[PDB]
Amino acid sequence: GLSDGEWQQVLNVWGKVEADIAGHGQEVLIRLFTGHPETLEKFDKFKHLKTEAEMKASEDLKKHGTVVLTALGGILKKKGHHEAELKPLAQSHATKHKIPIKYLEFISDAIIHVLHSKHPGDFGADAQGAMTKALELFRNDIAAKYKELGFQ
Ligand code: MNR
Ligand SMILES: O=N[O-]
Repeated sequence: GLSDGEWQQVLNVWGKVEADIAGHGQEVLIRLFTGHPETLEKFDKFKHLKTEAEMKASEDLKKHGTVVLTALGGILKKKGHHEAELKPLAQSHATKHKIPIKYLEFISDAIIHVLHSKHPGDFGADAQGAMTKALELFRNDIAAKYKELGFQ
């Protein structure tokens, strides 16, 4: 798992996200969609977004970004003790939304990129290591539930 020190880093980094949850959420989703257009096809409500300008202009996309990062923040603040929080998400993403685990790798990478982009020189090597571990833990625990369901 993560050490106490590592969790403290993760939640310190998370402070940056919480100052502007919508802005971070928006940029994370745009990074995902532009980098991996197939991901956009999983969202009936974002399929109409034909350009980054349109994405940037979408208030509903920002709204969804807030929902997303709020959920992730809840999970992170449990410091690995997140079974109750993670289970329903694993299940809706496998069974309803059909999100391959690869897309969760994509969005994890997007979060790391966005943190650097918004906080250049202020997301240090130790912070990136800790945040990376936390996101891998999240991914890995979801993947365990995906395996249970035989999804993908
Ligand atoms: C590639 C696409 C997908 C990725 C990656 C992804 C990654 C993540 C992610 C990782 C950090 C978190 C946290 C996350 C959290 C959520 N997510 Mn998700 N999610 N996610 C969807 C696609 C994806 N998610 C879709 C599609 C919906 C339904 C949206 C709608 O039509 O209103 C949804 C909905 C949701 C909801 C609403 C409740 C529900 O349906 O369970 C939350 C919360
Ligand atoms: O964008 N993930 O729901």
